[PDB]
Amino acid sequence: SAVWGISVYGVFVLGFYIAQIVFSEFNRMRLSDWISLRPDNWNATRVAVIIAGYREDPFMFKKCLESVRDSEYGNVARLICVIDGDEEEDLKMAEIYKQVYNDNVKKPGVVLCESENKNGSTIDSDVSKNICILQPHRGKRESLYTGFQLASMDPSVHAVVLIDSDTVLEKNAILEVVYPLSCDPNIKAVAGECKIWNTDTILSMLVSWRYFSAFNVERGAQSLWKTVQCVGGPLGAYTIDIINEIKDPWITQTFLGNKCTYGDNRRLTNEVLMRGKKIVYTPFAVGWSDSPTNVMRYIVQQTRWSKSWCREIWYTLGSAWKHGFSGIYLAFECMYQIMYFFLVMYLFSYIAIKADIRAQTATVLVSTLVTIIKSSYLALRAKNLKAFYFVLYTYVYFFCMIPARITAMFTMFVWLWAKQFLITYMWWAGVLAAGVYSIVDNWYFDWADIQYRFALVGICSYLVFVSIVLVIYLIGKITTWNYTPLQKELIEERYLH
Amino acid sequence: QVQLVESGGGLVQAGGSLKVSCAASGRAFKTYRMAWFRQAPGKEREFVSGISALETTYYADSVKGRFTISRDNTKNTVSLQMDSLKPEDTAVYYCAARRYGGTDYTTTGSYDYWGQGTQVTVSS
Amino acid sequence: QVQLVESGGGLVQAGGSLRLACAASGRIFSSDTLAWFRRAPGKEREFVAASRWSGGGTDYDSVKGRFTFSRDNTFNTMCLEMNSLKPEDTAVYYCALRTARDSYYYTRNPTGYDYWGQGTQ
Ligand SMILES: O=C(O)[C@H]1O[C@H](OP(=O)(O)OP(=O)(O)OC[C@H]2O[C@@H](n3ccc(=O)[nH]c3=O)[C@H](O)[C@@H]2O)[C@H](O)[C@@H](O)[C@@H]1O
Ligand SMILES: CC(C)CCC[C@@H](C)[C@H]1CC[C@H]2[C@@H]3CC=C4C[C@@H](OC(=O)CCC(=O)O)CC[C@]4(C)[C@H]3CC[C@]12C
Ligand SMILES: [Mn+2]
Ligand SMILES: [Mn+2]
Repeated sequence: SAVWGISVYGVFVLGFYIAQIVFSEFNRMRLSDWISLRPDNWNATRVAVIIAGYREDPFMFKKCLESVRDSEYGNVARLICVIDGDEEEDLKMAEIYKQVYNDNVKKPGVVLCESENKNGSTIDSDVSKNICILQPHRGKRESLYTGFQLASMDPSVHAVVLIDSDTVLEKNAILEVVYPLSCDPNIKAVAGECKIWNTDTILSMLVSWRYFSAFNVERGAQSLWKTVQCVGGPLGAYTIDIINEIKDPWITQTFLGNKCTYGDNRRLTNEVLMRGKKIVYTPFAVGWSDSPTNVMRYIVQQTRWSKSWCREIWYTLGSAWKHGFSGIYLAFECMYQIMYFFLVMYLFSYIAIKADIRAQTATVLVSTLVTIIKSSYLALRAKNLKAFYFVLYTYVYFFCMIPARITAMFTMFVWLWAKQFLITYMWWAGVLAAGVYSIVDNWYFDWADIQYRFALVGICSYLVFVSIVLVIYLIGKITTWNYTPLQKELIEERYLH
Repeated sequence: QVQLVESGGGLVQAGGSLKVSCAASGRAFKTYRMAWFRQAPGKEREFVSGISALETTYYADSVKGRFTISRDNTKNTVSLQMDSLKPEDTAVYYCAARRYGGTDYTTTGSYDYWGQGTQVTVSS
Repeated sequence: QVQLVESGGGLVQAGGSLRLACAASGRIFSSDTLAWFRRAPGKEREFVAASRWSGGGTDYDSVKGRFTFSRDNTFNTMCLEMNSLKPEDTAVYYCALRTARDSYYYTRNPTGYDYWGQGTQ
């Protein structure tokens, strides 16, 4: 049964990845075909840029503002900055905004989504001047709603670009993220690429390639059928028409009789999906964000994301009937995402309980081969040799995403720490206990048996491969070869500041 | 550290069947390679059969297809079933167990435990 | 932040071409609007040309065809090439910059340009 299980797991994990690669290539081909027909100096869409932030890094916030102002798009209405502030510690961002754009920081005493008159004209009069609002701290959804209302009060605005306060945009990011809206009339949202620039630590270095894979391959596969499940927070274009009709249900959201304060962009893309509309993904709109370098902060972030995913997967599954064919792909992806977690958990439990050295070695070898193939494709697509670091993302997944998923599932059905990391510590202790039990139960040496020789040689080779990859990473870190070209210049400017 | 107890032997005449067994008392019998030797007339302990901890079976060339070895870790017993016996297949049988060893598994000195032997006779 | 210096002021007897150069010190964003204005003796500042640090090069006024506006972001300078100069086309040429800081709206009003250069010819 071990051979059947391992072969089934390998075919299940691969194959789908190959199909996703093919679909992403087709989506990129279609995007290139659309772009090649674009006229030069095309600015037919009038957009408004909305930025929402809460106590951001003043250096990175200034970099984001300057990257927005240094864009080469010829049709920009104005910049709408919303700060979840109104307090003394939050004027440090208003000062940055005044340094970059102007002294138009309006400070209303009310949150627009909690007032009787939610029209944007209640807190702003002139629609031509770039605006900054210092709103009382409620959340990201409230700041986004205020930005939506300030953008929709201009009758000439057709679309909106949503970026984070730590997102550094390329010069053509806005154009490349708003162009696909004008190709198909049924397209209402576009998702750009998000790239990790602080690839200096090992965790961030692995998360950068996880981001690359998850955006490019997966979102391209989704965009071939125009059913992208989540629009990236750091960069996303929305139609004002869909915004004006999904902003209220998305802001007055209650799940199991309580307010929802996570998955702000996942729920927005969901609301777009459940109305039968289409979302695409463009690899040519690129914005740079960063990743957590600490494991525990990453675990909290992944717990939040897993909570959002658990909340939204049922609505995504239930809204698949109004897409017809190519909505079958959405349901298949949802079922695959559901089944993958249980497949990994069951495989780990079965292999651990039945302490067979052949099964363990075969499983680790198959997993290593699969991630080697995936990293080879990633290196081919990115034209970068550092994409082979992705072979070590299995450790990050096993030790961070499974605890986060289990914690989110348990939450959705001293105590503050026990509600965040108790399950993670239990999982780590269980993995250590399983390893110790296997080592103790398989404590013998027999070089006259070719099966024992095979198992020992395989496990030793896997350990040597992991050590070689780690040594290569350390060498690259010492010489700063792992540094993203944006990271080097960011460090250089921050030194002179 | 396993104590080996023999159980077998009988008045086999010709071409009969006799399943010999060896019971091992210990703690980690699953992590043990068990072999069978015979001290035939002429004091030379030769290899008869063997089974490793991963159920890999080794047989001598003379008795390649005649004998079948099996193990039961639940019962902690190794069994050797004999088919189509020969007059040369008369001897006292010993079961040997080892835990750590190299490529040498046929030599008598490659096993660290030796319980006892049972007499098996063939007539004509 | 930005200092604009003009060069290329010569004498043309209404029968030759001329080139004017504007060099800018300080960071210029791609959303900024750079313009050439004209001020004749006993005359106000009249618009001549404008464009962005990216492209578009519109609003050539009534001198369309004669004058060409070409930028160079690598050298942080731009130029205006003048062809078929006329006796009426003698004045002082000004280099002006407008920031998208307050608003992104495009205007030809000289009051909307917060950075100016020196004279020329
Ligand atoms: O859970 C989510 O939805 C967030 O998950 C991650 O968040 P992380 O990278 O950990 O970064 P944060 O510092 O939370 O950035 C989130 C953005 O929303 C803003 N924010 C955060 C918290 C808050 O209460 N209000 C608020 O406006 C932050 O200033 C920032 O611009 C993603 O990077 C965000 O794009 C996504 O919005
Ligand atoms: C007790 C001590 C001395 C031993 C060390 C702990 C081991 C028992 C752990 C450490 C690494 C673990 C492995 C790390 C990664 C994987 C990948 C995982 O494969 C996947 O499911 C792919 C995940 C993805 O798609 O990213 C299966 C479990 C496995 C083999 C884990 C099995 C248990 C291992 C070998
Ligand atoms: Mn930050
Ligand atoms: Mn962030």
